[PDB]
Amino acid sequence: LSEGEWQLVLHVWAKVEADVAGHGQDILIRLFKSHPETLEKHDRFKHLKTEAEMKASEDLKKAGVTVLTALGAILKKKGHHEAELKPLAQSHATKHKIPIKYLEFISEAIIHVLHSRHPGDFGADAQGAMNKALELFRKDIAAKYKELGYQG
Ligand code: HEM
Repeated sequence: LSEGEWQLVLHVWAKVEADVAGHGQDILIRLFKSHPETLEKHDRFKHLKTEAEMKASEDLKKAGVTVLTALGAILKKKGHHEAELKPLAQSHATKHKIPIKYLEFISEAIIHVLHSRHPGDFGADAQGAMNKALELFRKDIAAKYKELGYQG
């Protein structure tokens, strides 16, 4: 990414940072409604059925913050994220077993929610820059997954 692309990424991300939990809820609900098989990975809250139930769930709201806190720290490294990716790849490859396809689904949900909430900060410029940043994340985590023996 260019420096200007990174800045577009971080500018919209500052919006997310004003209310991380609410953004996390909207992203995870989007992911689970669009790709329900992904919900199966979350043993604590895989029984949830309705949008209202998902919004009321403390565990889901915690999970959304967990994701976005880690992702935000990754984005802020502007591609220099090997040290932050290392523990994430370790758990997601060997413990949780999250295939790349699911990381594509959550990337799609992130993009969907940013476009829905912050369209003035998410025009084609910013969309394209966030797409690149999330693609780079997936490329690099996929290489780490393979290093660890997981072809997911
Ligand atoms: C942007 C992508 C993601 C980030 C940054 C992220 C980050 C995190 C972090 C920081 C944790 C806690 C520490 C750890 O266990 O590594 C975690 C746990 C977990 N993640 Fe992710 N994650 C991502 C995507 C996904 C997806 C798409 C799924 C499932 C479809 C998933 C499933 C899980 C599960 C099952 C746990 C264990 C939670 C528990 O049972 O307490 N993650 N993730």
